[PDB]
Amino acid sequence: VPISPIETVPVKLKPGMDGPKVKQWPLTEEKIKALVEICTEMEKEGKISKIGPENPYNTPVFAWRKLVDFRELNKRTQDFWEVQLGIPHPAGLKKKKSVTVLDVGDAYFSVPLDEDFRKYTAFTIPSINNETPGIRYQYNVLPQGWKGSPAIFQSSMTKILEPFKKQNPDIVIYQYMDDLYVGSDLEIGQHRTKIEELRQHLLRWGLTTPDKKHQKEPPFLWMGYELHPDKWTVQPIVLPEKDSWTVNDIQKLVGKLNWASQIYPGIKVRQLSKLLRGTKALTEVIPLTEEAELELAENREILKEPVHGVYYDPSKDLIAEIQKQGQGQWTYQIYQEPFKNLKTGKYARMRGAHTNDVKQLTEAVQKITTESIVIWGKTPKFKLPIQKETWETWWTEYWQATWIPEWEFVNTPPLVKLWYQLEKEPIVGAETFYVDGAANRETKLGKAGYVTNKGRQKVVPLTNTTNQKTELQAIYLALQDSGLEVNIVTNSQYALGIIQAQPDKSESELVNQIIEQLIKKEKVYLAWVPAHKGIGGNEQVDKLVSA
Amino acid sequence: PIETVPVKLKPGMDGPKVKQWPLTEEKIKALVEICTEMEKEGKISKIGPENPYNTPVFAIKKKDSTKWRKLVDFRELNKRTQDFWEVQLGIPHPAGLKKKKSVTVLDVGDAYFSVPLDEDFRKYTAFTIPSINNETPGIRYQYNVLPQGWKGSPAIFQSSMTKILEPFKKQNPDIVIYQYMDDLYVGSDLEIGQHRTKIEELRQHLLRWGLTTPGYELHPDKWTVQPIVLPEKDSWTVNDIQKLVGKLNWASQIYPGIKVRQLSKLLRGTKALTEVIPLTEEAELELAENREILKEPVHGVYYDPSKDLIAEIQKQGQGQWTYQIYQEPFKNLKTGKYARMRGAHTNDVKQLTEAVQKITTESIVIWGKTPKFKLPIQKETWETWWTEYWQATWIPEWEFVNTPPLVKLWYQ
DNA sequence: TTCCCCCCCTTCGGTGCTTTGCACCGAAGGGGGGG
Ligand SMILES: Cc1cc(/C=C/C#N)cc(C)c1Nc1ccnc(Nc2ccc(C#N)cc2)n1
Repeated sequence: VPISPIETVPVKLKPGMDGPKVKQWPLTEEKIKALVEICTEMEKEGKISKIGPENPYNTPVFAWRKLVDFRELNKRTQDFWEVQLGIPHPAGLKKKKSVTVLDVGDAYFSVPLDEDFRKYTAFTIPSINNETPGIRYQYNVLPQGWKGSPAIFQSSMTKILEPFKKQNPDIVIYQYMDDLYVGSDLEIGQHRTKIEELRQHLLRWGLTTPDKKHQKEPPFLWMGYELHPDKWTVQPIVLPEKDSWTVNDIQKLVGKLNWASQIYPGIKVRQLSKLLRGTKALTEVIPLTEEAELELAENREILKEPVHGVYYDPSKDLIAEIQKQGQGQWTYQIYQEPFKNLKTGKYARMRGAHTNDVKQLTEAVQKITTESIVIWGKTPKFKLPIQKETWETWWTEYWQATWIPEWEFVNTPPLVKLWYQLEKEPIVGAETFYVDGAANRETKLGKAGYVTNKGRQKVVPLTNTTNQKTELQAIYLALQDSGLEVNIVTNSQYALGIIQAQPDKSESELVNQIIEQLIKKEKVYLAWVPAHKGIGGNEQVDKLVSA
Repeated sequence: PIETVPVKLKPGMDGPKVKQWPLTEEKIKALVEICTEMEKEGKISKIGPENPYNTPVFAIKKKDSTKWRKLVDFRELNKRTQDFWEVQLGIPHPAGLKKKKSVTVLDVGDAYFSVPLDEDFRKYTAFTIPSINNETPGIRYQYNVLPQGWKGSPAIFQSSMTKILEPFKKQNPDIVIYQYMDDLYVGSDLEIGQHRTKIEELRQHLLRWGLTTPGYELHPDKWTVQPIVLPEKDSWTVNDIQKLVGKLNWASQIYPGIKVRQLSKLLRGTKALTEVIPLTEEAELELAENREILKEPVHGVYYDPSKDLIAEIQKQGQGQWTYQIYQEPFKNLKTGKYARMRGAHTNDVKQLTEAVQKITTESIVIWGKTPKFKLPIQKETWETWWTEYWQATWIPEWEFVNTPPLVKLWYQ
């Protein structure tokens, strides 16, 4: 009869399937014949027990100690629930006075399997150096290399540990890899008593936790961070300095910079990433330009001096500040006290072809809010370099709804402002152009022109252009030779959708020229009319471009 | 004990495997408190790692109530069990609920706690509570009793609800009864005081029958599909007639009789926008005829229950919105507008949330089939902020829109 | 020579619409931190 100090978790299979048979695989290195002896020891200690002819199984030896490979069986196992998917970030970690590491490597073989499911994890392979037909085998505990074993072990460990966590919540316990880390605010004078009590509690449930190495070894070098008692940094960053950069080298550099941008302020990688556009081969060498070299040197300049973040405190509130960097880059710092940051970050995503600065600030506060919710649970107080009047004037007249949490204006240029604004009424004393552009799909030829109310007319040809660009160039012509106050009439609403949004940067140079012109103007009014109706001077300019 | 109705998904379909969004610290503390309180009464049962299903869970509040409430997004489990509630145990939809003067909304959620869920189905209704920074594993539970927010819960509880409400239906045959989710809509033509007294009578009746319970009136008689009206001007310029021609060209798709050829007789030249134009009599006659058209009903509009309702929302500024519930584009089944409230400056997403709730409640009252929203908002902002001002027991289905809206043709 | 998670930056493709172009979007491959 077997024994069980903790509850078993039932496991099923995918219906209609049975147990597979697997070809022999090479064994381990430190053992080639000791499999029978270790199996006998396991049978003595109750983890393994012989059986009869239950059903056809055949499993290999993994290529430490012996490990049975259930890879073909793992395609028949029930699907499980993964426990931990998002890794904690060091910033949202409380400051513990002391920590202690215990070993739970062997405790993995002390969680009994399901009595109904024990008949499935059977090893059916004899020795190699000797000559035996084959013995029986089945796991009375959680097998190694099983699909559902880690989740079951984690759930059992949580169930065991919860009664201790109930009494004294100040002590935190984390299970990474195959160890246990215990943190407490108690000094080492009384930390050992709590450690001994925890060890006794784990022993009462049938688990022993002896460890000696890392009980006195901070930092801990976890997942890429350098957790200390009351600070955290990233693991040291290596920056290649080879003169010749391939595409893969640039990708590696930009990835490393993106990773390192979480604790070092003022890291910009926007210019470097542009070099990878249109090139996909790692054997192609891309020459470096001036802006890329300047930004690369700038990034290297921060990393020599080391800085360390501080640990979060739940008794205060956290403040997030945003600064601009040009070309669509923003850098934010989140801190619970000035000069003692909790986190830093950057945002440079180009959301859409045509956007302005206020929309970028709106998309940049969202990322900070979401990250704060995920990490700290509370939204921070924003301190944006924008004026409340500009924010109101933008968000009360924009169709998309949006919100910002409680935020305070801070004066640190470059400030974020809307460069130009159109007029909602026709201007008195402004010449009213009527523009049109036409294009042909066959000849790839187009004509863009305009007719004024005073009788002035102008037409220009274009090649390798489409109708949308011809209309945009017609608007460009209307804006070029005109006074400060301008009235324009266009029969296409795509250019209206572009201009009315009032962009500040575009991925097409024609729109960039259009904003460059509209900045110089004083008052601009654009109106839309339906074409093909002979409305106003639109018929005349349509005839001019079409003939 | 009582027999449990066998609830099974359609063959060839799996269960819900949706992840959960991160929550605020208070929406986790209150959630844990409420979940432990429900655990002490055997309402929810903890589950092990052998249950690979999950549904999102949020926390909300109620108007004039500081206590929090739990909410579970069954928007996918409802879809999976499409046959069960819709076919086997459907709920009739009266066509006379529109004509009532007043419609009141009541909560019957606690009446769903009595019926336990089927044993084979308890694994599908699994949810988890997350942790701040993911420091600790999320606490997982499953529903023991019948679950709120699920389509099949009313379909299963209607047999008992009919016995609950039969005496009131017989004694008061002038009041119409409708049930959707955990919401009970009662329609009457009485006055305010009599309606309030009758609502108190219904509350005490439900309490006496066994329901545990711990203004609120809507008036369908004040709803009307808004018509479009052409602009009226004492002084007419070239810009104004151009705008009118554009508006009538846009509206000619709705009404085939809209004419704009006579309107072009005043724009034969390249005249400036500011300059005035006297109005010819033929153009005035055609404009009056078009105004008369803009009051006639739309020809060819009918409601087909096979298709699904499509809603839209347009922000017109000044804290004002417009909406058009429809099935076929440019064939509006209903239109409307919504305005500000007592709050001087509250929020923009909150106003959108209230507009969505009003539109979907009206769509239930008129048709009983909730539409799908084309919300004009960033997806991340909506997903982050909707729960902070959302006070309802159920969730619609929304797809976000990223197009340039040139619609100034709804609010003047 | 695995595979997956997370993150980022391009590329690609099919919708949605302003119509065989153009904008937005998600998902696919590469690059980072680990198992
Ligand atoms: C994520 C985490 C990783 C490790 C480490 C795993 C590894 N390797 C160890 C622990 C105990 C935790 N969990 C928590 C929970 C709450 N506060 C803290 N703060 C805290 C973290 C590290 C140190 C240190 N040294 C001190 C305090 N840690």
